[PDB]
Amino acid sequence: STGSATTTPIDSLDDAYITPVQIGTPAQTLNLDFDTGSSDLWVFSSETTASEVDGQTIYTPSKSTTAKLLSGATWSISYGDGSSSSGDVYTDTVSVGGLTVTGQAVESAKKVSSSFTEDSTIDGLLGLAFSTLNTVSPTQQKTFFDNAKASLDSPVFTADLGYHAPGTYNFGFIDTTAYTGSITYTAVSTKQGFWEWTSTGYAVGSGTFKSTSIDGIADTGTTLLYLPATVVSAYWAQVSGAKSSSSVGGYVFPCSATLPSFTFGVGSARIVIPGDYIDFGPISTGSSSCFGGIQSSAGIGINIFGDVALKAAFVVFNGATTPTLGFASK
Repeated sequence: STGSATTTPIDSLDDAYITPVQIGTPAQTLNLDFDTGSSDLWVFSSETTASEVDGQTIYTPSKSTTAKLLSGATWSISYGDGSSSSGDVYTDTVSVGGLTVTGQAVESAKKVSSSFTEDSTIDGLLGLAFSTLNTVSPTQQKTFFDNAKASLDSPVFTADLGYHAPGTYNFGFIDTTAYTGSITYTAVSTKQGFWEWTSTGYAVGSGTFKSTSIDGIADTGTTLLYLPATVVSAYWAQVSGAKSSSSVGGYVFPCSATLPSFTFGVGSARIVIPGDYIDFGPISTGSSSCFGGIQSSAGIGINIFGDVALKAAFVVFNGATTPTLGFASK
């Protein structure tokens, strides 16, 4: 089997991407944030505290003939941004663009933190990291991909995120028309539950490529590119007036600047992030100071190849017995 669904930026800055997902019978379509950095499929629901729902579409398990409460199961998750959610669990039928999993754990939110309530465009998350990170207790549950893997033509999914434009998640096949050149595959460590890999270096604009190992995770659920402070300083040094602001929480730059590209290494191959992809706009409405899309990972404990980096590539999440990651230019 295969599936294919279009993923769309939620706003003009590509702050996140939403993909329609059909849950239950008859189908209830929710727009979920596909997140290769987490492993819970959770949704706003008829059980979510009413004051914490503000425009999201909700899953109502009582209206689904295939929903069954997973008795005694609860979930609770916290994300890198200070955000949190928790609730109970149903199993139900879940489909993504033609690909159907029966008995998928659908985690129904009873509580969500402020940042989720305040984002009316995201109805929940669909985790695509390894199932070892799933938070359901006392019986950990499998991700949508884990449940679908055996039925797929090939045990893979691909992320083709667009810059200020729609893109595609495919399950079970590699669309060889979607990228240029070849796909370079690179080893993955699953020990932390992430798609964790090692970039071979970087370049700033047309500058010299620096060969240096950068361990990090491929995370479609993180907006920006978080890299070591030395690398980030080298990048912003090329932007007149750019500076790290402790008040704002990262590197800012004059909105009038034209940003250089940033290249990262995948084995001997190179992925080029155009400068425009690194502009996240005014720090507050009407400001002439703009927020940078490359930021230091110092206060994270891990480097994160988030959407800023991944959208510059066609990315293969290969879930074979020994998982690997593939990157192609596009």
